[PDB]
Amino acid sequence: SGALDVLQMKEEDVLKFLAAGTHLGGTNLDFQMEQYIYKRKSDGIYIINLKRTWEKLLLAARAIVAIENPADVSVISSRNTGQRAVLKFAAATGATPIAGRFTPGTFTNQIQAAFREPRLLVVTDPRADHQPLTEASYVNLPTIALCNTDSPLRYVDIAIPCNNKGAHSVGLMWWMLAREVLRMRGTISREHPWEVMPDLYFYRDPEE
Amino acid sequence: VRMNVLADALKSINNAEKRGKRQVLIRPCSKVIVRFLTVMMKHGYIGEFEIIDDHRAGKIVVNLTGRLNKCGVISPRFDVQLKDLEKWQNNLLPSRQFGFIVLTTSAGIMDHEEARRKHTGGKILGFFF
Amino acid sequence: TKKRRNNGRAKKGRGHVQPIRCTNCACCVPKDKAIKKFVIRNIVEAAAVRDISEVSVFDAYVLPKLYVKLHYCVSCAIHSKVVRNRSREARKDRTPPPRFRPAGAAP
Amino acid sequence: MGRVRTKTVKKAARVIIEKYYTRLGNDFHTNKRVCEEIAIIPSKKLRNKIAGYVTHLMKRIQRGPVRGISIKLQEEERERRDNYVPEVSALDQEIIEVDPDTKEMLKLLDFGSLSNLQVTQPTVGM
Amino acid sequence: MQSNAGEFVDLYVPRKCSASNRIIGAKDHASIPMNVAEVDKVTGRFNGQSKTYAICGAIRRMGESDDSILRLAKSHGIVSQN
Amino acid sequence: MPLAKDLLHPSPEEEKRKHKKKRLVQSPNSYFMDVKCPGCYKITTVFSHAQTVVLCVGCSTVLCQPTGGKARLTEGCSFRRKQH
RNA sequence: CGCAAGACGGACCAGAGCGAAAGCAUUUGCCAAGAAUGUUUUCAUUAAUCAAGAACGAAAGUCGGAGGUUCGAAGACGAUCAGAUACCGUCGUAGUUCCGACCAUAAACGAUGCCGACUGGCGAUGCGGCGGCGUUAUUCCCAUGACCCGCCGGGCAGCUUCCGGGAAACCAAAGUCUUUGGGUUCCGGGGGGAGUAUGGUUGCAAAGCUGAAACUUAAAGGAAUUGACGGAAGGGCACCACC
Repeated sequence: SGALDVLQMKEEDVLKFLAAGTHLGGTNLDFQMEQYIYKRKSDGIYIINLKRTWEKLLLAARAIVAIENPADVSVISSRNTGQRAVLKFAAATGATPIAGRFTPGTFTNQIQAAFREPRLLVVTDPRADHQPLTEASYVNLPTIALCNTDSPLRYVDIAIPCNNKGAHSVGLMWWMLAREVLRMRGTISREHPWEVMPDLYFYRDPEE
Repeated sequence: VRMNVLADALKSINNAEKRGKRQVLIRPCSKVIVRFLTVMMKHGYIGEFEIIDDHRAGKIVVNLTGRLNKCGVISPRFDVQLKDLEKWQNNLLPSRQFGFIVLTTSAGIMDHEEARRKHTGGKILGFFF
Repeated sequence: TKKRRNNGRAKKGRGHVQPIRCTNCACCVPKDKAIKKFVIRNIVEAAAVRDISEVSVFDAYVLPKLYVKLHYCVSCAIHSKVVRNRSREARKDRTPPPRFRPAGAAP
Repeated sequence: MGRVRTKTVKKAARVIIEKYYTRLGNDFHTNKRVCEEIAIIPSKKLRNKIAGYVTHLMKRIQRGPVRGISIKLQEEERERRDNYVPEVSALDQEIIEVDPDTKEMLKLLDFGSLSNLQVTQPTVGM
Repeated sequence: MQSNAGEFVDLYVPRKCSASNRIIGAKDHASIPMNVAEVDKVTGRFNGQSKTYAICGAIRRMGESDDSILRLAKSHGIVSQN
Repeated sequence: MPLAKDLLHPSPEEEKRKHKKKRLVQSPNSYFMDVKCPGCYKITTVFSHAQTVVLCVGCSTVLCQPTGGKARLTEGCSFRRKQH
């Protein structure tokens, strides 16, 4: 609980999550992530704590509200699985974007044409998106992040444990964030469900 | 092997605080370690500590805040003559104003301020600030 | 200034090992140091087997190999490009590689 | 080869195409006239060399989007294409097949669900 | 930083980490805090009214800022059974 | 080591994984048992790791042989721990 | 094809083992010995590190035998070169090998004293113990056994890391050093003269240990950076290069 009730778990969600196979977690734990871990499945794989994955995601959402100018929260992904994902998040919430080749000197370096002064970064893979995570730590900007069980914890305050091996796990978690932030300081009202199908987040890809 | 036990406890602490740690387990403890941990405590440089009783020599858990830049030990335990205390605090304290030299005198393990007030002296244990 | 943390080639836990003799200079180098390359090849070779298969009796048969484990001292293995100076960075890679397994249609 | 277009040329081609796509064409002869209208180019040989490379581009663009060029019309086309979604693919068909433990994942998650068991064998590293 | 007559001198009093109680000093721009929204209870309705934490360059470079937030957020809510 | 443990109350599971000498306050990781062999009805107490042959009260029997560690109890035998 | 002699233990063989270090790979037996582990065994401070003293100590050399297969410090030869006493070929020496004595030195390098604590991630591997309603191998079930996975010690190491160190190269120790203080031992104070003179000592000898000065001289030296340049490696480009 906390903030007081409704805000707790909802089977409906624990259903979307298990469905999207988030909790599945990496075989290599990593030490700073040990808390997330619920249990280790036989035949090596770890079960993330969805309850924990849930609450942190809400904690993330709340930090995204409280930024006044929504545009200046930067959602970021160079990973494909998270590219339409972040583009969607930016469409709904204010949130400006940074997909693909991050481009170095974007936070440091006025002169540049992708120069951004976010007040909050949200990253999807701390290993793939290491540049943005490093640049951010050159200029006092907080970081939400996509972390599987074995992701870099350096310079990331707030993790939301995922699966990020991929599928819809990256889709759902960006979805749920936007869903959550629109609820808070937004205007969804009635932490009731979605007119938006979560598939709308989710990776595209190729063609024959 | 071991010559002193204090020096280990103090170092262990210093590395805890340097890491960003908020607790430590020192081993093995002694009356002198307690007394020193205690002088530190009175002054704020650590939180509360706890002597756990293995059937051996003891183990202490210190909960530390982060007001501690450094707690050192002086070896050997040189004799000090009331106007060598003035010389010591200057050698090893940040400003005249604060930080303590803690020594052992006939009338107790004490910080040098308490020493000056009692008007006794002795052999130097260590310090902090 | 020390170049390879491994010094020569891997010892660490010894101080001694018997030396081998280079298969070229007939030099002398500790066995821990020394480039070693296995060498397995058919008795016959490329072109031969066809006359070797036709001229033989036996219904197939099916070719022996000569096996020889070579040793070179540093200067020979360099000289003959068994191994080649690698940049201050590339030297650190123990690994091994190429892209197909050159066995007939390679270089 | 011996004729490798230089940046001053190649740039102008990217340039015009970005602000000129629906105006420009397939054919050298006409863009060349167009470069007179839409740009101020100092020598005739340059303007020709420009018209020519930008046409080589238009010929290519009109056969597949080209690595660094964007025009309003191409954006609209990608936009429409980037809608697709069927009967939909998961289903997944009656009943999820689980690997169990993933069965024990739901079982100890307070969650009903469809079912199936086939999850056994270890399990080598490398 | 009092002076003679209880006056407050030098020029500023720095903020202190939310995890280590250690001065953020002053040019270490590899450090930042994190304003969490208060909620008008019940739920949603971001209402101000920040609940805020500041984390030091050190903790963050050591691959904490996150957890520290959680000890911070739960201990003072929200966040429970973390 | 992320600036998070309660050195004073550590978990029983990760206390139980640690070396006998590394335990918060030390303690052993060895135990005693009562052992059966139907023919007799009385029961010999035995130490988990043992070095000595241990023989039963009367019958020249066996009752484990020693090893690097825990004594290997012998075939058809039974054993309750066990106390405090 | 057989046999003799003397030599040596290939492939298997590793950033793998053991040993204080020097060093140590055939089988098998005997002889004592050494670490790790396990251990609710035993003692109650037994202990850390060390002038003096002492054990061991690759190679060559030296003393006397055995022995000399192999190869070969010297020599004599054939070539090469302007010169070649060399490299290169050949003949071939003491010697290599072994036994009993000497000798006490090797970039005897991890060029890194030894002992204790503390500070950081991951996966290997030798080894011990521990745990699994995991695999495979069997009999009627086994006791087996080898593995997979995890845990814990203590090995040699590796890998990645703005903790921190350092002049850097680098370094999880070379960290915890101006915020300079855990124990102890040793050596150095610009470079040459010099490991030289001289006395002592040890040595059969060859030599070893201890070890100056006069005089000489303003850099000796380290590390990184960059060119230039190479009979170093991949590179190219041109009939001022070849084809």
